[PDB]
Amino acid sequence: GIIGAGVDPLSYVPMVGVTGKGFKLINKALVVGAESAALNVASEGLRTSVAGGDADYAGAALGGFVFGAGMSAISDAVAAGLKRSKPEAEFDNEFIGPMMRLEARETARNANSADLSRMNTENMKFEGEHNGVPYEDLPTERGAVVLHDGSVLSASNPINPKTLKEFSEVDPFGATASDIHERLHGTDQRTYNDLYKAM
Amino acid sequence: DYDGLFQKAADANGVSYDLLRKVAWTESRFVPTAKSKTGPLGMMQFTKATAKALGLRVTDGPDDDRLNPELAINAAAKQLAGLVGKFDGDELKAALAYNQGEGRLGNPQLEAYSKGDFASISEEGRNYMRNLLDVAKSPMAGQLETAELSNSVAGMAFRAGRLDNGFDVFKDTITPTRWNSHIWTPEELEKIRTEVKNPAYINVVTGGSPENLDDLIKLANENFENDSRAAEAGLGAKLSAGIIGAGVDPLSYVPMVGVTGKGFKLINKALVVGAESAALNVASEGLRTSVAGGDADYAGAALGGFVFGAGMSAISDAVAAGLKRSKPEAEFDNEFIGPMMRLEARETARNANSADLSRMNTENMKFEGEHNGVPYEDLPTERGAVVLHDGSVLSASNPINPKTLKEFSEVDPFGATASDIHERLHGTDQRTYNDLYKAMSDAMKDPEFSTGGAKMSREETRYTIYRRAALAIERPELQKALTPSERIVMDIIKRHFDTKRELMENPAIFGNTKAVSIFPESRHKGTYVPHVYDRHAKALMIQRYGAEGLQEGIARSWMNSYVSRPEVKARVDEMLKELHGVKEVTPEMVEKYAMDKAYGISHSDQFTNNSFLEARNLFDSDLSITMPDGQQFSVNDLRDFDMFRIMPAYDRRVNGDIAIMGSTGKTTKELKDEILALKAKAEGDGKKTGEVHALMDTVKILTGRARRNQDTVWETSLRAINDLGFFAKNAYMGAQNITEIAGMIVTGNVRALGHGIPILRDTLYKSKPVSAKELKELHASLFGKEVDQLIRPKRADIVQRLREATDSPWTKLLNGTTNYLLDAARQGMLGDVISATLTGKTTRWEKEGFLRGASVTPEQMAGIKSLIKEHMFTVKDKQAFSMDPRAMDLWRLADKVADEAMLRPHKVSLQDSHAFGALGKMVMQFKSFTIKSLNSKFLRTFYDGYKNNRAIDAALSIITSMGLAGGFYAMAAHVKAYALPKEKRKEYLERALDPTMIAHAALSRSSQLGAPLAMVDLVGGVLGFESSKMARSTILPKDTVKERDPNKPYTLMNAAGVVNSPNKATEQDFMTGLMNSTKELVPNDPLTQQLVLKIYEANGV
Amino acid sequence: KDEILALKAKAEGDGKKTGEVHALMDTVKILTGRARRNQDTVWETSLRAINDLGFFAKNAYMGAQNITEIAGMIVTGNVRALG
Repeated sequence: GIIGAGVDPLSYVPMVGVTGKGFKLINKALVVGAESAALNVASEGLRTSVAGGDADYAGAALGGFVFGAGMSAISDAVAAGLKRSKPEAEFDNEFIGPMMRLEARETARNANSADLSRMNTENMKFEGEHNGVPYEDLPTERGAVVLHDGSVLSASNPINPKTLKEFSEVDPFGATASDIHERLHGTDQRTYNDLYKAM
Repeated sequence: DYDGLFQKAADANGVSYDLLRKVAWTESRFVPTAKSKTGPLGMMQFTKATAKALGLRVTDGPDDDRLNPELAINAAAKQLAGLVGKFDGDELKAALAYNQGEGRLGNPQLEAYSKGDFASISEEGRNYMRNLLDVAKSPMAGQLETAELSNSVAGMAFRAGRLDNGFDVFKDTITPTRWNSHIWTPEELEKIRTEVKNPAYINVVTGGSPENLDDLIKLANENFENDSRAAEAGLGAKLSAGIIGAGVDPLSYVPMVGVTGKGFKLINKALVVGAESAALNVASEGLRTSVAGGDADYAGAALGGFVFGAGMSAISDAVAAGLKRSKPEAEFDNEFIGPMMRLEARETARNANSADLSRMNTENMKFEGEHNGVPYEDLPTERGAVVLHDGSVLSASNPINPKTLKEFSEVDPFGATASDIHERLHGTDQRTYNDLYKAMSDAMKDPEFSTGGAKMSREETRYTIYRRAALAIERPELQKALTPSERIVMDIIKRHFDTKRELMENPAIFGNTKAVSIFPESRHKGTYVPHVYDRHAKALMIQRYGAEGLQEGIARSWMNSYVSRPEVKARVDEMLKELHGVKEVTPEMVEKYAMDKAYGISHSDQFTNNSFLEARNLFDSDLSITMPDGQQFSVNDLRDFDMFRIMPAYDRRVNGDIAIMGSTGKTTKELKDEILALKAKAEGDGKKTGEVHALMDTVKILTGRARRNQDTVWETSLRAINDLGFFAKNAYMGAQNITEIAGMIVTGNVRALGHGIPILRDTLYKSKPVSAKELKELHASLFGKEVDQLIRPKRADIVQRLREATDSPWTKLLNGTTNYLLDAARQGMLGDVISATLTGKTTRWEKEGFLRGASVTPEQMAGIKSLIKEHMFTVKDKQAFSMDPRAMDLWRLADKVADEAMLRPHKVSLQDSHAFGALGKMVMQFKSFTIKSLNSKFLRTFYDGYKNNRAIDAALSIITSMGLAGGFYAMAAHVKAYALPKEKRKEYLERALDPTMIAHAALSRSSQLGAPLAMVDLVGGVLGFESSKMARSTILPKDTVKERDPNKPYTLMNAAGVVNSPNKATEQDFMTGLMNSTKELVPNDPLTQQLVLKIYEANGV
Repeated sequence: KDEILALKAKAEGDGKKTGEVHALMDTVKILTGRARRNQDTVWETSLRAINDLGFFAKNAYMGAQNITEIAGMIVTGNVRALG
């Protein structure tokens, strides 16, 4: 319960010691059907090939969750800081949406089911469509897109294809040669990743 | 159409299987295409849900009009699995949400349901929801609702139970837990290998206990500490003294998880008579063995033999009283008290160094005997048995007692010489096979393969160890990254092949000094691992771009290495200059050479007298070239591995060629010509020319054609133990106890699986006379097992990959029994497909919605290929029958049907018990017995407590192995009987269907997969060469055939050590051979024994 | 070079299917690695990457959404504050 609990944390200890470590957010509640096992031999957990892949992620999350809940609390605080002038304008404001739909996704990742962060469903999947994926705009918080699942992508994200279009929009026998290029660009990316880890 | 698709779509991403069938029936009434009043045109009837649903899951969709036969079923199955997930384990609400829409009008109803079945729900809603009052299992399902008109108790029960009609043996019995069913992440293996002392305890989960592996390590270490502190003392002490005599049952005992061995030596106090502490010689001692673990493998076996034997005794006393309620007495002997007591006394004599009180005595006489040397005598007592000259008595239904061995071989379905070379080689190669088997049994048990949830298992878990041990040998960089407890198998393989190489380059390390380098290409310096290309991998490559495709692929794949290395570029040109051409070698020369030497693998199936060393084409086959369709194509994919049909099928050819070389010279040309030119010269009328045919036989045996003989392991072990009793009086008792436990386990399995399983109880194991029309079914059942062994792809990573390339009844858990049942039901389905199509017709299969991997045209073909080759039906068995590009479609049809219908419903039922086939019902009832046992009180309470899906695997694997063993022998027995004179001479039929022979037939038969190495390769002493002495002696005066005869017959390892080794055996050699070859039928982990026990006793006797 | 050009300077100015030869000259440039300073963005690749990842791997699907969502939230917080 990082949000649902949920704290601020705006007045918290400097939090020096923590790194990771034992942070898996199985929010009690927000878990619905808890199929313990697996859907395939894929799934599993973060399907990664570096050691530390389950701790880099964890670190990011503690740092993402704390920061997101804090942005939510501080936007609630500045809301009241503006209520003293006028009682209400619209004030939405804020990231409660993205942070809650991220906490639910994390719980579904750690608890192996119950994707309760899925908007649903209809329609239709027009207009799209930057690359293959068709999206749909939800009349709600600015942006955003909804997928075919549809796992919703908050606006101001690097993925949501509406924003990607908007940015690419107005702003400042033996064979072959191409097979060689793809083999090489697929192995050299891997060795770049292995070099980045060691660096 | 049809439920085969549902079986495969509902085992993915969900789900209660019967839900999909019910939804399909209700929404479509089984019509492939569709149209509706409200708009939806499909089986699951979705038009609004076309784009979103197809996109949202594993497979995406294209248009409206193209609602696919599979892509739609899987998409709807995923939607329903989400609806089951998105709410709760309450499938009825999921069904209501699908039918009435999620979120439209419907959404109030879905919420309304959450308050009781109600009336907020409507005409189609509540009625359709009620239609699915079968499986399962919502509270509202009991809450929806709400003789015939009688009170009287009966009445109340009748009107309340309300039959459910659904059961998944996988949600109510074995539930896949988190830790089990987790393939291990490639990094987590590194943590398990370093921070776990023994990986066997990663399975046991009493908790708990996530997350995560950083907790499972802390648990599987603390449990291993808690084990070796106390489990050992308690179990050993309690059973060590007085296991029978004490004596317990143990029928009501703790699941017995912790115990392994350890401190179990059964010195029964009492039954020890004269206790001479020391020794009779420098032999005796204790088990005279040459493997470490030899004193613990035995111990394990014994705890597992003693517990199981005492348990069979107690359960036969219990079923005795269970039959006393009908009649007070018939004879009821019944039971194994005899064998188990005479085994306990032998164990006590072994551990206490004297007092063989398990010795019958004595007289007489030692007639009749006598299968091999040993004379026995029949005791009028319990059925059988023999008594020896000691006489240590051998219980009937043992693999040793020579009366039974005869009964089974009876009616049922200066420098010298060449022969000395053969015996030296067969005596050292058996030793290196044993040393390889030890390391393989030690490696196939590392965490990757076993601790975690099952992955490749188990015929593949040895194939993917031999693949690594071969690919590390041939290219040595890949080596460097191999697990240590596994590098010791690569070391032994490399040393064995290197010794054969070092001995073939100069096979003059023997009597003669001629005979030069049998080997194909000396100077090509590497451990040559035999390149033996496969039949089925070549079939898959000749199915697409058939002839010139592969003929160019295996050429350019070698041409890659020819330019990718600076030293093979030299060692190819050094060969090419010598054959044809002056120093400068044109790149056309190497191209023609590679093309013509790949053609040998392209067209003629030479690789699956002359030999197969010859395929040692000088190029290195590691790099893959790209085919015009995209798939990268190497040659190691054409190659083979698994050291099972490779190592012992290469060693015999090499040992034949080496021995014929050490005689005088080359095998083909020289030997053949000379032996024939004595035939065609002297002569048809010659009375002593059959004696020349005698020497031609020496040649065949030595060379290794061997006339498919090596009749049995056990007829060798009989004389082995008879002679072992002379010198080593302690290993004598050890080898009797191990074989006695071996025989007792199988004779228990025959009784239990005969009472419990229906097809076996009233017909197959039934005495006589004949099943009237089941002859037409027994013929097809046996022809199925013939055709499978004739066609199946003789590999391991080509069968499961081909099976899953299309994507107990579930191979994710208890994979051991599922493998046997798959490779069993497939022969039944295949023989049914052949017999039906044959002459006469029954096309259940031709019209199938299980039409995957078989289109209309391939299915129709599988029909004409079957019709052209057999008639009402052991017919062909032809070389062209196997080298048929369309024949692999038959194998694939059969296996896919056997894994779609016969072996992947989560419940046994009445599907085919008034239908095909003879073996189909046998395997269906075996799966039924598996589920029935897996629901017992003992076994269910053991799983819930400890999980450990590997222990019940190793329990239900032996049961099904010995069961199919008995079945395939009983089925052939009736056919042979019906071929015995039809004048009823079924007394003969009786002489061969009885638990004293079935227990033996279920030993020297019935693979028994997957085992590192083989049963035969580990024991065998090929003896004579009697007719060889006949020829030598009788042609002494005669001409020159003599001049040939003194050549062949008499009257770790470096190449120098093979010659020095003795040419017969060592007592430790046969001891380790017997102690190893029995681990595949008498296990080590002593808890799977007592699991098998409670499985048997729950079933009956 | 020679060969691609000698198709250009031989066939030819008026040739309607010679822009298709200019098409292959582009293949050459891309393969060789001049690449026309393109690789527009990391993210337009990761979009389809995650879209297809959602099909097979339903756990890494959620992982890759969470990491990118935190990435976007941090920067959209930085814009507001530093504005």
